[PDB]
Order: sequence, then structure tokens, then C-alpha cells
Amino acid sequence: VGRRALIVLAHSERTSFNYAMKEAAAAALKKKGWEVVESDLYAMNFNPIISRKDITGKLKDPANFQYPAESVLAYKEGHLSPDIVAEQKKLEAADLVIFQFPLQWFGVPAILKGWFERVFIGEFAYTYAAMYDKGPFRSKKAVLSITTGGSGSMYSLQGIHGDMNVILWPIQSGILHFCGFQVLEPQLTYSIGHTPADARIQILEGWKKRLENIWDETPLYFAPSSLFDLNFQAGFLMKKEVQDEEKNKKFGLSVGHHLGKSIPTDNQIKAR
Amino acid sequence: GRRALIVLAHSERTSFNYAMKEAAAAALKKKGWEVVESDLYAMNFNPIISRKDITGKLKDPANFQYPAESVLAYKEGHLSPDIVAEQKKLEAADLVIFQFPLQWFGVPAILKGWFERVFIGEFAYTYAAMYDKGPFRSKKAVLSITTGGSGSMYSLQGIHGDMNVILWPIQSGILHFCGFQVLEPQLTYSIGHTPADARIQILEGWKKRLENIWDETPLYFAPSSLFDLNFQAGFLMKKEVQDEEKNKKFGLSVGHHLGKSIPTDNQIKAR
Ligand SMILES: Cc1cc2nc3c(=O)[nH]c(=O)nc-3n(C[C@H](O)[C@H](O)[C@H](O)COP(=O)(O)OP(=O)(O)OC[C@H]3O[C@@H](n4cnc5c(N)ncnc54)[C@H](O)[C@@H]3O)c2cc1C
Ligand SMILES: Cc1cc2nc3c(=O)[nH]c(=O)nc-3n(C[C@H](O)[C@H](O)[C@H](O)COP(=O)(O)OP(=O)(O)OC[C@H]3O[C@@H](n4cnc5c(N)ncnc54)[C@H](O)[C@@H]3O)c2cc1C
Repeated sequence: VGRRALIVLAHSERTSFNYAMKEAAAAALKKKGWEVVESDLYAMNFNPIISRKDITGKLKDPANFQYPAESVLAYKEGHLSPDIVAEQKKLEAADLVIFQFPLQWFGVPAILKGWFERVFIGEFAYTYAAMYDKGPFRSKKAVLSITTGGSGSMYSLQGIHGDMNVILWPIQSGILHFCGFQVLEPQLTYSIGHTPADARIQILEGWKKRLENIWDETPLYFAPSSLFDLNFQAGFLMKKEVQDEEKNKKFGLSVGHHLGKSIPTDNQIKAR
Repeated sequence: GRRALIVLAHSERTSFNYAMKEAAAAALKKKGWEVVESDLYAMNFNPIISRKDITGKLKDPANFQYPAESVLAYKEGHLSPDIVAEQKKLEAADLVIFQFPLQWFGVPAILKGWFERVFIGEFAYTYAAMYDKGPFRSKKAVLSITTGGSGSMYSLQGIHGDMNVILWPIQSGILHFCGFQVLEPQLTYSIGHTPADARIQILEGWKKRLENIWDETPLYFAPSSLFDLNFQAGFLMKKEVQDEEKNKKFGLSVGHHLGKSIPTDNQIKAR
């Protein structure tokens, strides 16, 4: 038939280049015969604050409210707030997920952060047995499309802000890969504010071009979960035999698993 | 008598995060600090940047840019009063404590929004005055964080990976960027599986530390003096400094690893 794509957009202005990148993605994907659903979080007045209101049933312990435990119960017995569930169904359906957002304070905008917090509930998006490469969304692929006010030099190894790979790690590993997503090379659009109109149109066409073969791309390297002892006991530590194999190597595995050594160049930006 | 701001991001008064706020205020008050609070949930604080944050005339309402418009609102003084009230607390405060649970490898959305709406240009940063030269270089800041997962999980060989990488974007990107001296974070691991007597220990430990918090050594960030601070050179590290560092085995910090090893616990323990 065709596969299905979810575009999540975090920008308030329809005049923005971020909006322009969303439209370009939908157009390009539709023309290749994808089905495209959107979550324009500002347009939806999406609520980013986790609270008791997210559960519309009886709480297990209302005297001691714990969002993790209560939210999982609500998922299982199916009395989550419908706004959460509607988003959960878009995700269940979608094969590719594009996150389009400007970099704000070295991370995702608050509204998108809240989306993750409310939508990526336990049992739906992760367990504990099933983390990282064994997680629920291992059939799916995800990609960050980001814009910055600062130039790329600033985010280079010798830039004032420091390595962009470090900045992407918490999002791409901690949120996306944790839940199982294969994470594709991020689409990084630097210093957009100082870019003339002809050059922006180029970037849009560049984005559209990439999306024609997005599914066939090689994803980023994360350390496989099979390198670790996955139980409470060993403390989710890297297996002793694997530590012995890596001891002699000059490079670490990833940005997080640098193991006190050098970080593989552009670990979070380019695929091997 | 100095002032302290405690920023708290947790909805429940029954939480350990609230308990840790209360212990901080008590301990600080007893040593004669003035303590102002921002309990963001209790305030029903709004985390979403919008046009509504400017209560005057927009420069260009047809083409709205929050950075430019918010700076003009600051200077001419027609920001939303909720934003301004928080900005005053910051102006006054010498120490800022951020008390929050780790959610998805970062700050909760409500605290993220606070940073987005309150840390406006000219107030909190320019890009003439970044990092060590920034507006809040007289002030000190400290993260107090709690996790569900155990510390092993966030160790060099842990499944989640190095905690230093996780803190970097927050402690460097937000706090130090604006000028704050950042103190050793207070990391409280796997709090839900800690027995009652041990939690009392942690509280007493927190209170003890706060008695001499001002005298502490802050974390090492690369000084701005190592870089050429203008558009032309591209805010790159100076050629002479690159030559100095070429022979060294370790990088400067987590973000300035320079393709080399990261100094151990750069974002967790002070030099
Ligand atoms: C709270 C906050 C925190 C921030 N933190 C950071 C940070 O940590 N690091 C950092 O680097 N930056 C930061 N920024 C800056 C931010 O990254 C930029 O403002 C943002 O990336 C700009 O993207 P945009 O889509 O809004 O651009 P816009 O300015 O909306 O768009 C660029 C230009 O393209 C034009 N345009 C729109 N549509 C089209 C089209 N179809 N064809 C051609 N031209 C078009 C627009 O009119 C405009 O002139 C921050 C900003 C805020 C508000
Ligand atoms: C959306 C989301 C994302 C998350 N992401 C992550 C993540 O990426 N990594 C991670 O590690 N964790 C994560 N967590 C888990 C979260 O970090 C923990 O639940 C939180 O840090 C625990 O703090 P709390 O105050 O809520 O604990 P609580 O359970 O409220 O408190 C802990 C215990 O202390 C007791 N207590 C309360 N007050 C006192 C007192 N005065 N004296 C003694 N005992 C007291 C309580 O009764 C309870 O038994 C996430 C949670 C959510 C909801």
C-alpha cells in the first residue's frame, strides 16, 4: 500500500521556516504515496503538564499520587485522558515519525517535552524488560529536524557551545532509542535567521529530496542492549567480557558509552 | 544575610522532591538566608511561549519572532507580569536551587517552559556577554535531581550511559550560558526503592551541605577567554589555545572534549 508517517511540529507561527519544513515534508511524502498525519502541538493547544487530570478514573492511591504507577494503570484499564490516547493511536499507526522543532535552550521546546512526558507512558512506549533495541517501537523510524539561530561553527568540536553530538544524545538516546525507535541522521539547519530566501528554498528542496529515500537510510549506532546484563542485580552494567574486549580499543561505543575514551566522530549525526 | 530562590517542579506535596525543598528552606533560613520560592505547579505556571507574553504593541505582528519581540518587551517593560515577577526573584537571589525529578533525561516540561519564558535576552544573556561574562556571574546555581533508576544505570558502563553527558546541556547550555557558577549537582538515585531511614539520611545530608554551600568550588567550564568571540572567527577556540591543548590526553569539558577523553566527572565533581 504504503506506509504511514507522523509529523510532530512545535512552533507557534505559520509564517516560520519550521512550518515551511513541515509542509514540505508532507507534500514530498504524500507524493510518494505515504499517509501523513500531523500533530501541530501549538495549533492543537496541546497540554504539556502531567497531572492527576490525565487519569479520568479512580486513582489507586490518591493520598500518595505517583504519576508513573497511576499512568500505567490508566493505560491498562483504559481511562487515560482522550487527548493522550488520540496521540498514542497516531503513533501506533505511524511507521516514520518526524519531529520538527527549533532548538530552544539546547533542547526540545517545552510543549514537545510535555508531549513526550504525557504520551510516552509505561507499557505503551517502554517497559523495563524491553528497553532500547528491544523496546515497543523497534519497527518504527524517527528523525529530528532542528533549526538553530547560531551557526554550525559554534556547535563544532572547537565551538563555544561545544559538540552538537553531546546535545542530541539525551533526546535521541534517552527518549527515542529508549522506546525502541531506529533514529535516522538528524536534519540540522544552522543559522536560519541569517540565511537569504533563495538559500532557504534550496534547503527545503534538499529536505524534500532526502525524504524520497528516507526509509532505506542507515540509522545511527547505539550500543546494543545485548552488551549489558539486563537485570536489577548486575545493575544494568556492561558485561565483564565486553569490558575486556573494549579495554584495548581507542574509541568508545557512543556519546554516552564513551567509556572514558574518545567519542566516535559524529556518533549522533552520521551513520557508520 | 543573602537571598536564595528555590525553584520546584513537582505536583505533589507528598513527594520526596517537596520534602527536599522544605529541608532546603529550613536549613537556609536557620543560617539567616531569605528564601523565596517558585513552586511552579502550585503557581499554575504557564510554560508556553506565545504572543500573550508581550502585553504591548508588537514590532511586526505579521511576522512574529519571539526572541526579538520579547527583548523589546523587556526593554520597554510590557512583558507579562507573571514573567516579570519571576525575573525580580532572580535579580534578588544570590543562590538558585532547582529541585526536580529527572523526566526523560532532562528537566520537566514546566521547568523547561520557565527557562523559556523567564530567561529573555538582555535580562539573562546577550551574545556579547555569554558564559563566564554573562549577567548572572555574581550568582550561584545548583541542580537537586531525583531518579527512578539506580546510579549503576547512569555510570560509565551503565545502560543509560554517563550522567555527565545528560547534565551538560542543562548546566552548560542554560545555567552557565547566562553566567551562573554551577555547583556540584545533588544527585539522589533510585529514591522509590530507598528505605525510610535512608531517606532521612539523605535529607539530613542535604541540610548539612547547605550550611557551607556558598564556600564550595564550582564546576569547570572552558573560559570564554579561550575563544574568539565574534561572528567572523565563528566563535572558534583560538589557534594558540588549540596548539596548547594538542598534546594533552584529556579534553577541557564534556562539550569541549575535543575528540579526546572527557575529564572524569566533569559535570558532577569540582576541580
Ligand atoms: C526560548 C528560546 C531559546 C532558544 N535557544 C536557542 C539555543 O539554545 N541555541 C540556538 O542556536 N538558538 C536558540 N534560539 C533561537 C532559535 O533557534 C531560532 O529562533 C529558530 O531556530 C528560528 O527558526 P524559525 O522557523 O522560527 O525561523 P523564522 O525566523 O521563522 O524563519 C526564517 C526566515 O524564513 C522565512 N520563511 C518562512 N517561510 C518561508 C518559505 N516558505 N520560503 C522562504 N522563506 C520562508 C521567514 O519569513 C524568515 O525570514 C532560541 C529561541 C528561543 C525563543
Ligand atoms: C514522565 C516521566 C519521565 C521520567 N523519566 C525518568 C528518567 O528518564 N530517568 C529516571 O531515572 N527516572 C525517570 N522518571 C522517574 C522519576 O525521576 C521519579 O519518579 C522521581 O525522581 C521520584 O521522585 P518523587 O519525589 O516523585 O518520589 P516519591 O515516590 O513521591 O517519593 C519517594 C519516597 O519518599 C517518601 N517520602 C516523601 N516525603 C518524605 C519525607 N519527608 N521523608 C521520608 N520519606 C519521604 C515517599 O512517600 C516515597 O515513599 C520519570 C518519571 C516520569 C513521570
